Amino acid sequence: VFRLGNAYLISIDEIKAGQATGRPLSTRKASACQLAHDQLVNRLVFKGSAPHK
Amino acid sequence: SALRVFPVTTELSPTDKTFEYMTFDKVGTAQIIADYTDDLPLVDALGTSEFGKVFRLGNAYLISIDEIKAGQATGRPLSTRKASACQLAHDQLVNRLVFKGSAPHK
Amino acid sequence: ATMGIWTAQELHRIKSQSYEEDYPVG
Amino acid sequence: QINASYQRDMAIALPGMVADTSKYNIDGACVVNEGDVLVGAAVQVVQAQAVDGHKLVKALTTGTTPYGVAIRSHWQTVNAQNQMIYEDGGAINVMTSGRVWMLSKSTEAPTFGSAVKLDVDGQEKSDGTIETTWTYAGGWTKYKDIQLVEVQLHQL
Amino acid sequence: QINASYQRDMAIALPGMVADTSKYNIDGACVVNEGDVLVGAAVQVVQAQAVDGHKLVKALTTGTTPYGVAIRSHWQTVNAQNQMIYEDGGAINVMTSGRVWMLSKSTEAPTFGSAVKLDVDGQEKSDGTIETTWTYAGGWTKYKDIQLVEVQLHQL
Amino acid sequence: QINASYQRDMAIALPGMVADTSKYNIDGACVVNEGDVLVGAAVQVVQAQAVDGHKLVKALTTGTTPYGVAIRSHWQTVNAQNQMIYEDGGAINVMTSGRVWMLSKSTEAPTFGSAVKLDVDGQEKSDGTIETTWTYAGGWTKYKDIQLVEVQLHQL
Amino acid sequence: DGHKLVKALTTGTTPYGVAIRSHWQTVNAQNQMIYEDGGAINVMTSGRVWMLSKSTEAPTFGSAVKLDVDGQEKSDGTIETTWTYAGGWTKYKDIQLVEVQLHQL
Repeated sequence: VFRLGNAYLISIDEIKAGQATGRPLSTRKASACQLAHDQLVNRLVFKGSAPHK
Repeated sequence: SALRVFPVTTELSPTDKTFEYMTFDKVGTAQIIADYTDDLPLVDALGTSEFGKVFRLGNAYLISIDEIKAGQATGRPLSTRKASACQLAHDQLVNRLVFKGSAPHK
Repeated sequence: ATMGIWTAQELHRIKSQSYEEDYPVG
Repeated sequence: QINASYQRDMAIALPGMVADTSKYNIDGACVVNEGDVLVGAAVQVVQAQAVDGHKLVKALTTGTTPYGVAIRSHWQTVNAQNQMIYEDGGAINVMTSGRVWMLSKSTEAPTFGSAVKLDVDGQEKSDGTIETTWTYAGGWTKYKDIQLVEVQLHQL
Repeated sequence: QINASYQRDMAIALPGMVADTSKYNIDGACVVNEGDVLVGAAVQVVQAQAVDGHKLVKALTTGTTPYGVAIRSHWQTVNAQNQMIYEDGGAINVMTSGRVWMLSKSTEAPTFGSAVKLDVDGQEKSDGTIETTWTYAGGWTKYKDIQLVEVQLHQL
Repeated sequence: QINASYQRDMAIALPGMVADTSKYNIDGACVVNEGDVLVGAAVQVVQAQAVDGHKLVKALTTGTTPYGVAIRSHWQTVNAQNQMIYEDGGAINVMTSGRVWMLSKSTEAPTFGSAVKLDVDGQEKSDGTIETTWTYAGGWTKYKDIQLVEVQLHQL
Repeated sequence: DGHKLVKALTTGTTPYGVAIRSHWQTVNAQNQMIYEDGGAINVMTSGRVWMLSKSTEAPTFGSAVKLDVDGQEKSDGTIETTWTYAGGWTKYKDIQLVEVQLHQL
């Protein structure tokens, strides 16, 4: 079994601007993180990793 | 046949000069980590936009009083034929713009 | 400064429809 | 305790403004090609389409015959460089005959009826290189550090 | 007919993007001086105010010492020439320590841990003239048409 | 009668004060021997205990290598000669990396990014005899005839 | 992909970090705690760490660290390093340890 992880950054000004304009920036970053996790799982299943055997 | 094979929309206002639309994107990645880790990778997002313009078309025609009287008397007016020709010219110009473009006007 | 009385934003249209990229998972 | 009343006069001209309502003719079936032109400056004709019917114009350069002067319009023009310009790939309002206000680079008032000489960028100059068949219409004024001269235009 | 499903992969990085969450440091009390800075390029310090505390930075030129790299910010930047830049007379986020993705002009992948050579315009390039104390962090990707490289920044 | 309003500006810094909250490191497991240490002067290490884990520090002398700068705290210091100091045989706070306000003996403003040279008593001097790997950060001020300079400290 | 391939240090090579303890990622072998092939490893790049030693005399504070071909500290080693000693010098049941200050590459 294995483990995967990543992260993202944001600032207070960006949060306030996203709330005011109507297009938040944190939701897109969360979606990108989840998509990256899913795509890495797919790659491991179909392409494999040599260093990790 | 250019208004019958391509969709026609009626969103633009009669007093506009330019329209614009947006597009969005994103990036990111993931990795295999250990229990004590301090270098998790990050993600981001993008955006972009495009533009479009509007143009005006026109022509005209002439007619004299003698021709008007001759049309009224002989039963075949000459003004309605010219009006039909003007309308046909406008429609054909629109079709030609759609199917051939115009290099100077981009 | 010899501009006109109308600015660009007053004669400009913003289409109310956005396009997104597609990334299928697998 | 005495009241004071004051009085102020308006300016009389702007660049590219039609001087008066005498006999004039506007050639509005042209399109700007290869760059942008200034309102109040001369332009030249590159080529005329045989079938489509649109002329191609741009800013005047060395050794080229002028054709007309761009005129003001609150709808057809775009605002750039703190002034009115005509952008590339768009219809332009060119004046071929009549009295117009033109940008000047000279320093002394001209003589009524004398021939107009332009600079290499399509602006009037007392000792310019490009010679035209146009004549001065008599006006000579200034709008807030911008020199303006009145020019009479006749058809080519 | 038989159904089909497809697969696509996102891009890895962007110019001027923080590579990971390692020990970094951001200097946000700086102001752009006499010009604009491209996100993802190196900067230099021209003057540090003795008492006010701000630092004046500008785009890197010949015969100077780099200080940091501008980073992406959705709020504190302006979209100009289809890129994202920091304009004149405004606050700038300058990264002085950590891993960052920045623009490159090289054609072959670099060696991990070797010294970084920058071009006169502030973008990384092999066999360049300007020498720094930064090392390559082992990253060689590319956006649609932009080359990128991962660099490790040590504080001066 | 005409009313009046007045204005006064605060001072900027005090000796030994931490300049910025930008990636500092403090070693609190240090003890003082052989005299006193002025808050705002360099210190040296004379012995590192192998098993207990404490480091023995004292004021900088000739022909030595500085290790850090004593910082200012309202609890661990004592008030002597009308100023804050660390007495012999007590725990001390030593900054090993960061930005600090340090006592100076020079008269000319320093150059940003250049090396720092110390005196034989632990105070910064433009023309000193002890070389360090520290650099100037651009701060240069004075609190009531006490000159202060801003120093960037890197971990040894 | 982003991953880095590490192994035990050998002759004529520059060190990168030191493996650190973990009760979950490691395995028990040879009456020691080790990291096995084909698995994630915790590598410390900067800080203070206790390290195995093959020397017999206490080091000088602030001096440069010299390693061996095997990857263990040695007073007279053929591998040059930019690390420095941190002062600690202890022993755990006939196993000699030393404190090392790691600076980022």
